[PDB]
Formats: sequence, C-alpha cells, structure tokens
Amino acid sequence: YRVVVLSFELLHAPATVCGPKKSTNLVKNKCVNFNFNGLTGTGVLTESN
Amino acid sequence: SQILPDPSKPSKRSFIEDLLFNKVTLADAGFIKQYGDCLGDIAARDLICA
Ligand SMILES: *[C@@H]1O[C@H](CO)[C@@H](O)[C@H](O)[C@H]1NC(C)=O
Repeated sequence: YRVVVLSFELLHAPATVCGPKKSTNLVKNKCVNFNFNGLTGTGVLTESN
Repeated sequence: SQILPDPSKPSKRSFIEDLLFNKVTLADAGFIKQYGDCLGDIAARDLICA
C-alpha cells in the first residue's frame, strides 16, 4: 500500500500554500465580511499607525 | 467658600468637590477606560464602539 500523509500548521503568517480562490479589492471604511488567508470575520477596515 | 459652589466655572462643583473629582481616576483601569476612550476618539468617523 502506497501511503502518503499530509501535515500542515494553521493560523500563521507565511501563507504561501493556499487555495484557488479569487482575490478582490479593498473598499475601506465599510462594514464588510472580509477574509485573510482563511481568517474571516465581519467588521470595518480602516487605517492604522 | 471652600464648600459653596463656584459661579466662576461652568461646573457647579466646589473647590473640595473639584479635589474629590480629581482624586478618583480610571488611569490603570481595563474595560472601563477602553470604553471611555472611544468617546474621546470622536474625531475618527465610523467608530462603533458600543
Ligand atoms: C456624531 O456626529 C457629530 C456631527 O456629525 C460629531 O460631531 C460627533 O463627533 C459624532 N459622534 C461620534 C461618536 O462619532
């Protein structure tokens, strides 16, 4: 039996192995349901210092 | 004069009452100070801190 096992860590910054989903542009200052490399949530994206 | 209200200020507190207000503070507080800081951050719009 040819056995191949996959191992990967989760919730980390260097996301160079990822899926085929299409990226969209930012809107800023709007209540949106964003997603960042699998990290998703509902909120408003603004600037920062 | 120390306990009577002061008409020289918009607040009607006395001098002793002003000292009492200045003594109690929320300097090292947690959620309360963070919630009160959103009311001082009214210059930035779209701040739904409720
Ligand atoms: C509410 O709107 C007024 C006028 O547009 C503004 O002066 C005030 O800072 C706003 N409050 C907040 C919490 O954004």
